[PDB]
Amino acid sequence: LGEANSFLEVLEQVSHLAPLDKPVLIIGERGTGKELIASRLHYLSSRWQGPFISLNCAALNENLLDSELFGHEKRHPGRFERADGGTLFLDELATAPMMVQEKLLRVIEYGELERVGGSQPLQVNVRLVCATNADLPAMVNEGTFRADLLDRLAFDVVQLPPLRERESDIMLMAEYFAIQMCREIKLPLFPGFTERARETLLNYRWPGNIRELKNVVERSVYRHGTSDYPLDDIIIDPFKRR
Repeated sequence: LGEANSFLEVLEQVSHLAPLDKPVLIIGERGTGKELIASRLHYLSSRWQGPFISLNCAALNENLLDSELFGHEKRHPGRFERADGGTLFLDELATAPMMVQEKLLRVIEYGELERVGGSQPLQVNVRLVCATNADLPAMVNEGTFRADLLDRLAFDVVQLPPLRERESDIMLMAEYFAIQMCREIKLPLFPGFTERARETLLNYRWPGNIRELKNVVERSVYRHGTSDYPLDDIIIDPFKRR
């Protein structure tokens, strides 16, 4: 979400990339909306009526990631199969082991999964979107990411700006989230943010970006719990005994 110029530029970029069949790499921090951008690419493409499938590479160990992406065998179809005719979004790409990476490059270059057991190779037709916040070029240098894979995945790159670089959007989205929380708890009006609250909001780095902002603001509104005076206490850390 948001209206900072750097974010509008991302939306404009997405509008031009979506119609292509080429892979897209999204670089962004947690809570910047990577999967929502991936979804947007899908729905603005010619594949929009096909499936949108997502997988977080970081969540699974090596053998389970391999099975989940490429399938195993009557059969457990993998995510490439499930995304046939549509788009597959792979999050936390940097965590894919080197074996998975080489297999993925093959799927990209040849357009088919390999198969054992008398079964013919499975043909797939999938538009790929990946995301990470790693420095992939730095990983190539270290030997932890495949140069050949990154020589192909990154047809183009969509860089999502962290919230701390979109200070205009911080107060805009904070207001939006505060209003929704007021509705949820049945306060008549959002009474505003004090200048001390605004300083707290604008000074904080938001490592968790929009997701974190929404959480902080919702909690803060709930703890404040009144429309009679402006919200002064922004509860960044729920573990503090405030």
